[PDB]
Amino acid sequence: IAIPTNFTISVTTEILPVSMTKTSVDCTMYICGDSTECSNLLLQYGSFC
Amino acid sequence: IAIPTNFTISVTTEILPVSMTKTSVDCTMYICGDSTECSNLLLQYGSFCTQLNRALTGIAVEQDKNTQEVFAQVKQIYKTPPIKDFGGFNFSQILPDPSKPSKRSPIEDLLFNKVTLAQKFNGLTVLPPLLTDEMIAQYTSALLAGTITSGWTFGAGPALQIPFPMQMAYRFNGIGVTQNVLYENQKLIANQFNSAIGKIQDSLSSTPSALGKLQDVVNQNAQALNTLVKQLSSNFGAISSVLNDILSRLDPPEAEVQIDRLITGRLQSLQTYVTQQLIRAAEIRASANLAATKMSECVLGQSKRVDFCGKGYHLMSFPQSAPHGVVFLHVTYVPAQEKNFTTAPAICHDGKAHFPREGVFVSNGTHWFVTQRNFYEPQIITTDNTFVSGNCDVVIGIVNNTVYDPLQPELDSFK
Amino acid sequence: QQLIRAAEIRASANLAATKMSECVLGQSKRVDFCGKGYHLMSFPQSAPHG
Amino acid sequence: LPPLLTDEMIAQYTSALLAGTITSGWTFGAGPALQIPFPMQMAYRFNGIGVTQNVLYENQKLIANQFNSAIGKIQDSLSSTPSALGKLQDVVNQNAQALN
Amino acid sequence: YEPQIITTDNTFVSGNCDVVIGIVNNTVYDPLQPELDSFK
Amino acid sequence: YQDVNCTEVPVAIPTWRVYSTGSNVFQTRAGCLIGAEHVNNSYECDIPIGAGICASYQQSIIAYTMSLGAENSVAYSNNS
Ligand SMILES: *[C@@H]1O[C@H](CO)[C@@H](O[C@@H]2O[C@H](CO)[C@@H](O)[C@H](O)[C@H]2NC(C)=O)[C@H](O)[C@H]1NC(C)=O
Ligand SMILES: *[C@@H]1O[C@H](CO)[C@@H](O[C@@H]2O[C@H](CO)[C@@H](O)[C@H](O)[C@H]2NC(C)=O)[C@H](O)[C@H]1NC(C)=O
Ligand SMILES: *[C@@H]1O[C@H](CO)[C@@H](O[C@@H]2O[C@H](CO)[C@@H](O)[C@H](O)[C@H]2NC(C)=O)[C@H](O)[C@H]1NC(C)=O
Ligand SMILES: *[C@@H]1O[C@H](CO)[C@@H](O[C@@H]2O[C@H](CO)[C@@H](O)[C@H](O)[C@H]2NC(C)=O)[C@H](O)[C@H]1NC(C)=O
Ligand SMILES: *[C@@H]1O[C@H](CO)[C@@H](O[C@@H]2O[C@H](CO)[C@@H](O)[C@H](O)[C@H]2NC(C)=O)[C@H](O)[C@H]1NC(C)=O
Ligand SMILES: *[C@@H]1O[C@H](CO)[C@@H](O[C@@H]2O[C@H](CO)[C@@H](O)[C@H](O)[C@H]2NC(C)=O)[C@H](O)[C@H]1NC(C)=O
Ligand SMILES: *[C@@H]1O[C@H](CO)[C@@H](O)[C@H](O)[C@H]1NC(C)=O
Ligand SMILES: *[C@@H]1O[C@H](CO)[C@@H](O)[C@H](O)[C@H]1NC(C)=O
Ligand SMILES: *[C@@H]1O[C@H](CO)[C@@H](O)[C@H](O)[C@H]1NC(C)=O
Ligand SMILES: *[C@@H]1O[C@H](CO)[C@@H](O)[C@H](O)[C@H]1NC(C)=O
Ligand SMILES: *[C@@H]1O[C@H](CO)[C@@H](O)[C@H](O)[C@H]1NC(C)=O
Ligand SMILES: *[C@@H]1O[C@H](CO)[C@@H](O)[C@H](O)[C@H]1NC(C)=O
Repeated sequence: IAIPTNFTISVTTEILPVSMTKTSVDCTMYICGDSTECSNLLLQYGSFC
Repeated sequence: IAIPTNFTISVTTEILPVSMTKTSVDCTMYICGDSTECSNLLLQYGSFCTQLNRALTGIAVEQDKNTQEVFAQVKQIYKTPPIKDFGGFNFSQILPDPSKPSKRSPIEDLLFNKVTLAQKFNGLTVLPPLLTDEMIAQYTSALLAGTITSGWTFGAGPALQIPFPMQMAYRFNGIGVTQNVLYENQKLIANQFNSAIGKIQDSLSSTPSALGKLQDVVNQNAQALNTLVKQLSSNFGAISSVLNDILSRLDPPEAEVQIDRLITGRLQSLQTYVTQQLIRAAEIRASANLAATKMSECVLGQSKRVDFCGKGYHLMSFPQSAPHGVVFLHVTYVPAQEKNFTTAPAICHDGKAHFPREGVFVSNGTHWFVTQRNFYEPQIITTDNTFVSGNCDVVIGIVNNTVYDPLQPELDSFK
Repeated sequence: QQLIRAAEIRASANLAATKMSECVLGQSKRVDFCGKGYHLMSFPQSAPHG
Repeated sequence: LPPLLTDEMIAQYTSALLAGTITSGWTFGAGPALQIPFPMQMAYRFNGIGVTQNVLYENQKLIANQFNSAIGKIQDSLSSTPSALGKLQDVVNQNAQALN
Repeated sequence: YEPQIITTDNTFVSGNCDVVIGIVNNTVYDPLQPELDSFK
Repeated sequence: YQDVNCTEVPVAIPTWRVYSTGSNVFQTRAGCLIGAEHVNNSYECDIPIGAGICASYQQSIIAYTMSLGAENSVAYSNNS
């Protein structure tokens, strides 16, 4: 048999992400960007935005 | 140090969805709508249709496996005895009610009534679940009867019966509190247990948003189906959103372009819907796996993981069925009414140190006692509950005291 | 792509919460769950996004 | 969108958790927090892995010194090595690259 | 299942008899009485 | 046939005529099964159908209600 006669106390790090960065994008403004014709044309596509 | 002198039994509710609504979409009929020209044009695009159908079928199959893993975990089906003498405990709220339509317990009836819920469309369909509600209720009843009559023995091998107060004594001994604590306070424990279970029903009934989780799944699935249906009436850059007008008012040669635009739009919408369903199904599968783990680790045995089942020292648990999930009722042990004392790491008698086998050294000012670590119960220091190791120099907080030998009085009396 | 990444981050956050509750708030006997050896205790430290 | 919890409040949570675990042991996760001296908490924790209380009370100085030394080495280990906080920076880089 | 004769080393005393329900009577052997009697 | 109140299978549509309006019809929650004989017994679940019904091969093909497991009861007494 083997039996230890002495010990060592040790510490160890550990890293875990818990969160992302909140963000948002406006669909109509990104696609069209201040243009009434583009907005009217995109209105036909439905409700993707 | 501060040691509590009294406890409270509490019951906590936990809700976890375990299933979705199985569904399938007629891939060709939704896009085309019983038109030969549309089908001929769609034949060029390849095998997107079969891909979508296979993905939806794969999603729909997994729900049955989710339910099977969560609930079907007992080889046999157990039954409660006709006579109910559980040493003062009362299970009438969770056990099935005989004189009632179906076999749901009152809490299950409240849960089914609380949740608010479905139609026929053009190409959409809903497949019935493999397991009906009665079978799930039978599973829950079998689990409940097995855990009431046998304990945790029915999750390892053959079921072995045991009186309920003895099972509860075992479960206190499993958290470092001796048996006599329960055996000398059985009536109070029974009263607190009954009161907590009685209050659970009122807590569920009062707040209308108690569920809040099983309803969100239904709401978002219904929203997805409704927006998929509404996407059908869109120009998509074509002359009109109905195929009949394009076919009749216009000749084919410059009508294939309009048909192609409509096909592309509808195919894109269907693909997005399928992808969203896949992601949501993955999330629900993760939740169902967690629910199955909680079932197997808390209903079928006592758990030492902190805050895994309830807040406090876990005792046992009871499952309850829900329309698209399961409900747990974790029973926990929570101390109260604490008061402080003064301690010492060791006791120095006869020039040697002494340490407690199980417990701590305390004193109420003049006299030192050994007690437990979760219920203040003093005991006279003797050789039976202390062990000696080394001298008094090495230890820091030694104190000046004496330890009695029970053999000495008898030996002196009888030489 | 954002949806898939968010699902992964949620899984990581759930694991972090489990580690916090099981090791900061009490001793754990699961092998190699918290450190490499016979676990004693743990201390949490904050971070930008973790 | 700004986060709901500022970094100061997160630091306050971490400080509360740390103070609770140094002072009251694991009790503050079950019910009311209960006092206990720290060397006795470590005696409990050695007793919880199958080692009797003798080893700590007779080797208090050694364990305290090793604990302090390990905590001291942690700072150097995570500071000198640049590629330590990899996952967090990887997540930030992925998000920034996708947005770009 | 390995039965053993009830002695004073595998049992611990606590409280009085009447507080607990379900108690039954039996004897509990004492491992010191024989050798005590052997040295009158 | 899936989710059909099957009084109209021949209209809904060689050898298919054997499986269209056959001698065996059994209406279920998921539709109705043609070519299988209902059985009052209950066994384990082979090829599933829906609403707690599993078809199987005994010959012949039989449709029956699923059986969860063998009934059991433990003699519970307060001192046993
Ligand atoms: C157990 O290990 C520790 C260190 O890991 C030993 O402590 C060292 O002892 C030597 C000789 O006395 C000293 O020179 C060192 O400074 C000590 N180190 C520390 C950190 O205190 C200890 O002696 C070992 N135990 C036995 C019985 O050998
Ligand atoms: C521990 O708590 C229970 C209830 O939480 C106490 O029981 C009450 O005691 C008072 C005072 O004697 C009486 O009204 C009843 O016996 C109990 N009341 C209720 C509403 O249950 C108990 O006294 C506390 N202390 C001990 C040592 O058990
Ligand atoms: C500390 O506790 C001990 C025992 O719990 C107390 O000793 C007994 O105290 C009562 C009431 O004072 C006396 O009637 C008994 O005669 C005492 N026991 C003996 C063996 O004499 C002691 O009084 C407490 N000290 C305090 C509260 O200061
Ligand atoms: C607990 O703390 C107290 C003070 O906070 C310690 O009391 C001191 O003990 C040392 C022993 O060498 C004396 O020299 C000091 O004079 C004491 N201080 C006071 C204000 O009286 C006590 O020793 C500590 N207990 C342990 C076990 O270390
Ligand atoms: C506990 O009792 C011991 C034994 O009586 C005390 O030990 C004495 O300490 C004084 C202090 O100077 C010495 O002069 C004596 O010679 C010691 N006696 C023996 C027999 O060694 C001790 O001081 C007491 N208090 C503690 C250990 O805290
Ligand atoms: C449990 O045991 C005690 C003593 O062992 C029994 O006390 C007996 O009481 C009767 C009269 O009340 C005496 O005549 C006997 O000598 C006592 N001892 C014995 C051994 O019988 C007690 O009666 C027993 N409990 C019950 C319910 O009978
Ligand atoms: C359990 O509680 C119910 C609550 O109405 C009560 O009717 C029933 O009598 C109780 N059980 C016993 C054995 O008294
Ligand atoms: C308990 O704490 C109070 C203040 O928190 C203190 O006054 C009292 O002396 C303490 N009890 C003992 C026995 O030291
Ligand atoms: C067990 O039940 C029977 C009848 O209900 C009763 O006579 C007996 O006293 C009970 N046992 C105990 C230990 O109370
Ligand atoms: C199916 O038809 C039969 C008799 O025509 C009857 O059960 C009922 O009218 C129908 N069931 C439905 C539509 O669910
Ligand atoms: C048995 O089967 C027959 C024929 O399918 C059916 O009429 C009857 O209701 C079933 N049950 C009993 C109890 O006979
Ligand atoms: C023995 O136990 C069985 C169940 O395992 C029970 O049916 C029977 O009544 C018991 N008999 C006796 C004499 O205890």
